[PDB]
Amino acid sequence: DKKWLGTPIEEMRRMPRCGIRLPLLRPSANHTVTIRVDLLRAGEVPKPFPTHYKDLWDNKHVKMPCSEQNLYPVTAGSRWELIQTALLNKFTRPQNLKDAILKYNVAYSKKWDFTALIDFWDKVLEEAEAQHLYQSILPDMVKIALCLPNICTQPIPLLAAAMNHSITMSQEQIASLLANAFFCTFPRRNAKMKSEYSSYPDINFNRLFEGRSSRKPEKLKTLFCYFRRVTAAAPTGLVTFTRQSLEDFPEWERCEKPLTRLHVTYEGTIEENGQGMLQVDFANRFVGGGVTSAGLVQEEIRFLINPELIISRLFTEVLDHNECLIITGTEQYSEYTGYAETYRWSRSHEDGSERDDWQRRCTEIVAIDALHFRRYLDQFVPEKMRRELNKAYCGFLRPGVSSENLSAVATGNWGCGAFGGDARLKALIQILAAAAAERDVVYFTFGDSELMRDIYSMHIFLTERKLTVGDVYKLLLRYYNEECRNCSTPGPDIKLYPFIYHAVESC
Ligand SMILES: CCCCCCCCNc1nc2c(N)ncnc2n1[C@@H]1O[C@H](COP(=O)(O)OP(=O)(O)OC[C@H]2[NH2+]C[C@H](O)[C@@H]2O)[C@@H](O)[C@H]1O
Repeated sequence: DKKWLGTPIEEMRRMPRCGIRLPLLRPSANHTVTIRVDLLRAGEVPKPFPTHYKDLWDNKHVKMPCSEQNLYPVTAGSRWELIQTALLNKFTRPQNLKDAILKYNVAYSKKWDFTALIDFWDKVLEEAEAQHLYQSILPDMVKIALCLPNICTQPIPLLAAAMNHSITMSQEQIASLLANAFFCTFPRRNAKMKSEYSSYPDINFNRLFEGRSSRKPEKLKTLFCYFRRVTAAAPTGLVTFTRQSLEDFPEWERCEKPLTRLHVTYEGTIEENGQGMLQVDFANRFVGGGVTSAGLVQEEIRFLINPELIISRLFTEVLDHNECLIITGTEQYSEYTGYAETYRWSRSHEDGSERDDWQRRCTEIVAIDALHFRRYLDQFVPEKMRRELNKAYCGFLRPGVSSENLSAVATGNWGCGAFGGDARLKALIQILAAAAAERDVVYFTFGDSELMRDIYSMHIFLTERKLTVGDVYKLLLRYYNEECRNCSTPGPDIKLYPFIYHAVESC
């Protein structure tokens, strides 16, 4: 049994070498840029634009902690002044940090549990580690947090439902915002019964501090690795966050495009072995999943090792069936082993990725959320197959870019862990989406050698027989009709790939 099958990975397209020449970075109606584009220079910390803080406190922008409209009933007082007073105290014990955060979150005094924070500090860290945390890391995090109005001078628009919009901000700007999120300073993002931001993911880090899960220390180690690095030396690059909503979806049954190339392998991971490729994040509709709470699978691990991803939660509304989020430029700061209960922070990572002409690391991640299936047969219903095709296709498609300038898609068992999908069906769905979007596929089966062989055999069978995307989708519709629709038992009598082979061969 070979470690990989299909097209050699060397034959696949990769960034930035496959990339078209970037246009000049400029703000426009569909592109927010929070730095001085005229002053952007390699190895220099970007200058925020505008020079001085400008506030927008409304339903289309982020509500900044430093806003003069961020008030707290005392008579109205200034929450930002309160944050400053609370955080500029010295911490020598974890209760100090609890008490600090709670001074400007009084309504949550009884609801927010800090057991994981207290245990990390007192019961996991060695004396010298804790001392480095409270004497150096935390005070530095406080200072970049409180620099917010000097760093994030431009209002940040919400990437709201149905918007086709990008935000390009500096890694420094992201570091300052994430320090705020750590100290739980973002207003209107806390109430269980909130309305305005009920359609947005959590941003404040309070649920990282609750409970006694053995994985919280590992999450905190991964994040403090990030925070120690970005507060000790300011990062110099940019990161772009793009919401993409597609209106026109293919008529899959009539699609005449042929399948594209496949490399499939049971070794390697998306994040290590997909350099220069469109990397898939197996997302929740609320991007980043439980990264700021208990979650610790594929999405949350990526969000932790590349923490600049987390800030997407500040401004990215829940994804609808036709939408995705594309993040370009995030930097890897940590290495890890395992997942969930076996997840461990391994060590600090020195990202060696090149930067593009906008000083973004050459790393493009798309968050596409699969459906969470409670019953196995649910996923074969045509509207659910069509839904998955269209989600993957929106994630893969780059309107107005030629195929020769599209990197391969680096993906894997999307939706087939926590979300209960079938890997063989999802693989074919992704192969069809990629084909329609004119991209090759690099599939990581994550240890499953038999799945690698099965995907390869099917793809080569379909390719050799010259079946189009439409031809293959029609075969999915036949499997649903003959084996799933009138099936009363929990599983179908015949499996999908055997069915396809028999259906094609016998005609
Ligand atoms: C193989 C079965 C057990 C492994 C589970 C470990 C979690 C990580 N999975 C993972 N990391 C990968 C990587 N580095 N490169 C390539 N493939 C990777 N995988 C594979 O992906 C499958 C699905 O992972 P999962 O995270 O459960 O994805 P979804 O089923 O889409 O779950 C979505 C929800 N999870 C959190 C997110 O926010 C959503 O709420 C896994 O089985 C595993 O083969």
